[PDB]
Amino acid sequence: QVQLQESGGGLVQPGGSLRLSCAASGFTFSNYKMNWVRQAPGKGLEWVSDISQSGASISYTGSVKGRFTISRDNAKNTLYLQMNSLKPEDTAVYYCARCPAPFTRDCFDVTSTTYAYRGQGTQVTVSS
Amino acid sequence: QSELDQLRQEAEQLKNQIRDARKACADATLSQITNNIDPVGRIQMRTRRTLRGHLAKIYAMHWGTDSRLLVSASQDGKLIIWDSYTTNKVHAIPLRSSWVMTCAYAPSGNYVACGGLDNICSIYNLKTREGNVRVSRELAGHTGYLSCCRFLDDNQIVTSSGDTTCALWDIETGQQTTTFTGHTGDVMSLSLAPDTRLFVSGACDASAKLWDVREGMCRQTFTGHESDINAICFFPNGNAFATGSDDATCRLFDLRADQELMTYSHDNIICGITSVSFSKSGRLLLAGYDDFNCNVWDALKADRAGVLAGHDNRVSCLGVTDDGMAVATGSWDSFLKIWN
Amino acid sequence: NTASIAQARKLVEQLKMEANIDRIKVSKAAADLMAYCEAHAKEDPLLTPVPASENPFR
Amino acid sequence: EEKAQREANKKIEKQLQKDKQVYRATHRLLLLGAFETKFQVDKVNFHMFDVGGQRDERRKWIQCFNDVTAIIFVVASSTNRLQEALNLFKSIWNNRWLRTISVILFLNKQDLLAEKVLAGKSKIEDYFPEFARYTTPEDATPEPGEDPRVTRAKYFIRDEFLRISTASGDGRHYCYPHFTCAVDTENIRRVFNDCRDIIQRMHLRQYELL
Amino acid sequence: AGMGLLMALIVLLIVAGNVLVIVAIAKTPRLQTLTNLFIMSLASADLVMGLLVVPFGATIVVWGRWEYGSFFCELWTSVDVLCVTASIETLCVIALDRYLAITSPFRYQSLLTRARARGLVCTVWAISALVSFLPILMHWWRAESDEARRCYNDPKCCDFVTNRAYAIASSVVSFYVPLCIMAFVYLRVFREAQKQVKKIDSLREQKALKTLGIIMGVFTLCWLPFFLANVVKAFHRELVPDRLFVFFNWLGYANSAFNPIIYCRSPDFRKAFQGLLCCA
Ligand SMILES: COC(=O)N[C@H](C(=O)N[C@@H](Cc1ccccc1)[C@@H](O)CN(Cc1ccc(-c2ccccn2)cc1)NC(=O)[C@@H](NC(=O)OC)C(C)(C)C)C(C)(C)C
Ligand SMILES: CNC[C@H](O)c1ccc(O)c(O)c1
Repeated sequence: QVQLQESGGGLVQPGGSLRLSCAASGFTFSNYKMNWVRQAPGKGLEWVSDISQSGASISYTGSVKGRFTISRDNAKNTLYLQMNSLKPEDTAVYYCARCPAPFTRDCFDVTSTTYAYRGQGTQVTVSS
Repeated sequence: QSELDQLRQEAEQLKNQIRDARKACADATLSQITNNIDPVGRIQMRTRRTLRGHLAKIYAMHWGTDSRLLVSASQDGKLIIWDSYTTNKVHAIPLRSSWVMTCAYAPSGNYVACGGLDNICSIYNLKTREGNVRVSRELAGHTGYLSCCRFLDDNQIVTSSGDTTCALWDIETGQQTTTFTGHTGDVMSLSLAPDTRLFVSGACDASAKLWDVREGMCRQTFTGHESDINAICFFPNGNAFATGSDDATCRLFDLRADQELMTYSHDNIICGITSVSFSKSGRLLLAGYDDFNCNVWDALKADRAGVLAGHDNRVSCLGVTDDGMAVATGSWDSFLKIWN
Repeated sequence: NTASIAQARKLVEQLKMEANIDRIKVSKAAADLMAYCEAHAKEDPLLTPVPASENPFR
Repeated sequence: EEKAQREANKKIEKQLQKDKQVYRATHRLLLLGAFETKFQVDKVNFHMFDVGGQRDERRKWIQCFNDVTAIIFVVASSTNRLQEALNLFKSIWNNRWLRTISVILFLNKQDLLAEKVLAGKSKIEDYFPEFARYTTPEDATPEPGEDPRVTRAKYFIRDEFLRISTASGDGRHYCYPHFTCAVDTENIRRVFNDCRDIIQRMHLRQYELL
Repeated sequence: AGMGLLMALIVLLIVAGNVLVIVAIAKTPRLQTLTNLFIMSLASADLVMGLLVVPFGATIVVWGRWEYGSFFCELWTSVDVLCVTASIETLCVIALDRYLAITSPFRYQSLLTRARARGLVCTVWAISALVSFLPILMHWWRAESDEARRCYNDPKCCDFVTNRAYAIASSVVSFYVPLCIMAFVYLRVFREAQKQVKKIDSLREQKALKTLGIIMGVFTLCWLPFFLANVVKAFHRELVPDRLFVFFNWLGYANSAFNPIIYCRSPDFRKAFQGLLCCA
């Protein structure tokens, strides 16, 4: 399969730090651009950030730039993206998702479910 | 809630059970079983005839039963039916919708099919008229683009759509008899087993499902591909099938072991796969790539049976005649090439 | 949430149906595949170059 | 016999000749962002198609759209639906089979945006960074309009779209942004002027001239 | 064998490149486009040049005199003028096609078709034949000078000495009108390409000074000296030496080989050229 199990999350007070780790299995990690997609309650899926195969081409959603950072460990087949100075507006179900085609600079990932190359995600709540 | 939680836990337990059951049935490997056989070596195939006359890129093709006539579908809005032996036109069908992603030739040689980014399967009859082409029936029950369609005998047609569901259609009644639900991504290619009883279907969820036409419920699911499956073809015996994918790989899946038997890939290939098809004896697996060519793979040794050059644009469709005399490939260069 | 749990239940039933299936040894399936390929190898007009007389495309 | 087959093939090719003429005459266009629409402007065929009848899965039916003259991308200038348009435009520009297609970008709902930006309802600066460090360009035509604050945000969205356009697509890509939301019937004219330049730039490159 | 190598080389390059262009377009259907049909006309004209006039002109130069007969001399001269004017007018037609494709894209797509391209090449060849074949067998070119009289009656004299009327009319209708047409259309195309400097990014700007100059540079540097001499000769014969007149004629023959090297630089051509030059 293409299972992508995500970890981390939970309840963290605003202004703290929290880390997500998503494990990859069934595909070559080095051949795929990976990106995180979040979904606040009620609201739809919003792209958070993406990272290229080599970890060079890195971009972020404007609302999260300067607070979150994304890094991948190709040897360990895991993708990490960090919380810094969380806000109550970032409570969502963060997902780790994979670009559909290998060795491609373009992705069509964010979809209202029905996207196989994405995990079940971890719920993150910032309420204190 | 926690209900979905333990349901997902049960699903994971069942997946682990399926995985360890598959592992327990892996006493040998195709590589060492085939190893003693004589290598096929280099096979040279040359363009016998180039079929020119289409306007836009050709997206799909299908041979007839008699290995004489093939139908070509292009995004220009045409369904030109060719005669391979004498490279002429038999019929030229103008499509109501300009975009067609699939075409089928009826085994009886009386009907033809098309469909695409219109969610309707148009059936054109080539016999009953005094000489003309008319839409006999239009099948509109799909919520997504049609990607592949195949006639069963003369009246039942199975269609794969982007609506994540396949369907069995009764042409005479114009009604969707049975639906095939259980996929996750858009279904691209379906292949009918010989002596039609059950068919496969590979979708964008990197999984190929084997469906029973009568029962309507998928029997086995084969999840071994890294990326979307763009093509799939049945091995002539009927107990195996090969699946193309965008992962630059073709994998042969057996029906009776629910496992991938051999991986057909090379480090010098990055592009995906567009169409795959077996030869008459199943020795050669022909695969059209996005590396502008159509590599020929030996189906048992997992070796390059021969590099097959050709079109200046990407190949999308690739088919072999029932008698296996020739192999016809169609590309985005609006050209069909016949090789032997 | 109801749609998600219903879909998960359907997936669980499908996986349970796929769990109880008779499986043949992979070696036996490989032997059958290679046996069919060898038996029908003579009739395949692509393994061996067809004589020009029998080939209709030349 | 063979005579009848030859005659039928000749007739089919004769029809295909006129079909080639009509197909080359007609220019196809994609409407993405918001099924068929044929319109006549200065006596040249044009064909618009909106494919909103399919699912959100877009990566594998858009592979079928590569012979069109341009992809007309309409966005709402007002979830963050803006970056969703940005990410979609990135996919169009960088796709292998869409690499030779220009985009006629339309920034629709400007009036809805203009009515929105007259007070701190949803500050773009707090929603998109590098806004407080961005000013209206000197080579701009603001024209008589609203408070010069809106045209700063008006040009910021266009600038951000263009940075994607100029980052790749050496010669097969060109973006044609426009500021239009109100029904005034010159929008289709703006497409004609855009499609003229697309084919003109295509021929200039094809003759190794540009 | 001084001229036996310097002139044998140009004819070989004339034939080697030109037939390689003709076989390339016909073999692969990708190059069988609308504009390349005119390229077929240019290549065919340069090929008949390099097979009928250039080899015989080489002999007429090295041996010092014609050695094939008066009828053969007249036919060779007719083929010379036919090929030259056909090549020049085909260059003019190509320039006009580029102009119509650039300054009127939709009209070009919906106007010029395969039937009209065939009509255009047929018309250009008919016009070249009428300008070349007709007023030669009718002896309109024969001058009434004492020096001209000796050459006509001699069977080993194949020197093109002509009256002023022909030396002016053929020169203008063969080179000057096509030259002016090509210059104007290419200047308009250059101005349109420069207008397409609106590319917003804030030899790209000089690219139009390489492609368009090279089309005019090859044409001007080689054929203008010949028809300048053919014009200065009609007014007064003694200024231009006979050696220079032959010298400039061979520059015009060079475009038969310089034309495949200029108009066949497209990547589609090179892909077909590499596969045609394999010779497995
Ligand atoms: C299938 O074969 C080809 O297309 N042959 C090509 C070819 O040989 N083209 C020539 C055309 C030519 C050569 C000599 C005289 C006239 C025309 C090019 O060699 C011309 N040019 C050399 C050249 C330079 C100046 C001039 C010149 C200048 C003033 C007046 C007249 N000519 C003529 C030739 N070359 C260049 O420097 C570049 N192209 C170019 O100049 O055209 C945009 C290249 C590099 C892309 C080939 C290449 C092998 C180079 C790809
Ligand atoms: C002797 N060679 C003839 C020369 O090539 C030539 C070409 C065109 C003309 O109009 C002409 O008067 C002479």
